[PDB]
Amino acid sequence: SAKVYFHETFENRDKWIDSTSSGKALGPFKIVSGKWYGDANNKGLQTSEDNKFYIAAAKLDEEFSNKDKNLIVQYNLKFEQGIDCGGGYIKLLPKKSIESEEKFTPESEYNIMFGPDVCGGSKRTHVIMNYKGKNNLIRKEIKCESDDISHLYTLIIRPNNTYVVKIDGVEKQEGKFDEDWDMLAPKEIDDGSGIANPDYVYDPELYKYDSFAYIGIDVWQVKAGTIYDDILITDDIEEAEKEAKVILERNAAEKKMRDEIKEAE
Amino acid sequence: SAKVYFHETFENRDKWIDSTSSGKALGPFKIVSGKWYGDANNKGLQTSEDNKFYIAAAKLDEEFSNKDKNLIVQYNLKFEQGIDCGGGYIKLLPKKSIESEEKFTPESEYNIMFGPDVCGGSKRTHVIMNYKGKNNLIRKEIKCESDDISHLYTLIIRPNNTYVVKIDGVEKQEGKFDEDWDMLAPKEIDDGSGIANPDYVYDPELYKYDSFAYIGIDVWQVKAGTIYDDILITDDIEEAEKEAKVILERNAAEKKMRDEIKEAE
Ligand SMILES: [Ca+2]
Ligand SMILES: [Ca+2]
Ligand SMILES: [Cl-]
Ligand SMILES: [Cl-]
Repeated sequence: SAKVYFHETFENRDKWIDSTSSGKALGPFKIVSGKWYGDANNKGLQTSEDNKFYIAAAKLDEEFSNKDKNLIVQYNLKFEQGIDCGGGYIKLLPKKSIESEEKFTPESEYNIMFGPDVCGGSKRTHVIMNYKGKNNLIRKEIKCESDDISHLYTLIIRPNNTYVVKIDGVEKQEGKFDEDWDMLAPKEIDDGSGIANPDYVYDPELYKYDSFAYIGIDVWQVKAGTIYDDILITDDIEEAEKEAKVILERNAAEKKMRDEIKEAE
Repeated sequence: SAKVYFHETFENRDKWIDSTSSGKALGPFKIVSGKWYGDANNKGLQTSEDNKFYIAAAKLDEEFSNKDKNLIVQYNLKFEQGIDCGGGYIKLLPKKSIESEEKFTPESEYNIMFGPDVCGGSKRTHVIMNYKGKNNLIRKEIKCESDDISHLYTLIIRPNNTYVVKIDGVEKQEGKFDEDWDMLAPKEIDDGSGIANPDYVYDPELYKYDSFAYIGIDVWQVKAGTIYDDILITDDIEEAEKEAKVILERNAAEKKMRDEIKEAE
């Protein structure tokens, strides 16, 4: 029944290859239990060195397309350090984008970039959708969390051509891809065009991507310490909302350990 | 006292020159009373032919800077035709970018693009801010009216680095340039970057423009018939709300005349 295309728990970091094709100046990930957590046997991937880029990619369990199917993207992310400026997002890439993991690059083509990103007064949850060569921003602010405990970001994409974004299981945006992005106005940014243009024609498949093949992380960090806890990708709505209560139960536990180290101070 | 840099009432259209430099097929503007109106002596600028572009520009009474200064743009716009797809908006341009009005084009550099824009399910009020050579979208949806009577779009930009948007005098958005735009991540749309990057630094003057000189209209119309009624630009908030209240009765009258024509149908 349910198909899970990916579920990383970071017991290890074996599927994840650091880019050897960026021009950086990259930092190292470490698999670390965290200063506080809901399960001592559990485990996550952490950026470990300040003011550096972090770029790594991993192949998914199976190449797939979400055409005429659901798709849920859902991963748990912790800004343990008290983030000041740094990304916590992920990208998902088609097979055609990268000949293999080490060649993943910021300029690498992605289908979707999703997740928290914090710098100064900007705290938002990306939902960038790639369409016909352009990356399109969500058009609809979705703030992201900024404290030091893990939160669960969920993206939900139905073939109805609509989406849903939840954080910690509570829906925070819902709308239809043609109404909430300007994907069908490609020259609005560069060419001073409006949304109303010729070539604005409704696309039943703004939700569809032919190929999902890699997941990738490419964040800048000034204060390192961001931790990717768990990552899940699947086509089954109940399966994703079956694994989340596990994770949010453990984040609750994580919170109670959290506040006891802050009175040890 | 109050400085009014521009107040067009469209008794005529003389100050407005149709672009001879866009590469596009233009339609003709006509000065019209409208199918319904609040004063038969007042006219507006109307797009008159389906599936054409409408591109013209006009010089303001004075070149100015809003540095250390308030600034309000407030114009009345009516989609009398029952719009399906069309702008909408206006642009404000510095004294460069165009040697004179006829050379205005969508690709011309502008300071601000503001106003309604409707196409299919996309109905929003633009507040595009030009920064660093790139046009930045407001990142926070602001819906726009889409019926067939006139509505008064008002944007005010204070040297505090904040804005607000009203429609028919009712404030519908409020915020700070550094939080509700992503102006300080110019390479996020292209380049596949995040907001958090090494070149994010706060700018107190995201509100300031060295040169305000031209105003322009360059909208696409599927169903033509949009009327630009009145345009006001000024550095004084009172006087802007003073001139607002006259225009908003004229819309009330325009409103009573309208439901009075469709009871005949
Ligand atoms: Ca885990
Ligand atoms: Ca008028
Ligand atoms: Cl986004
Ligand atoms: Cl906008």
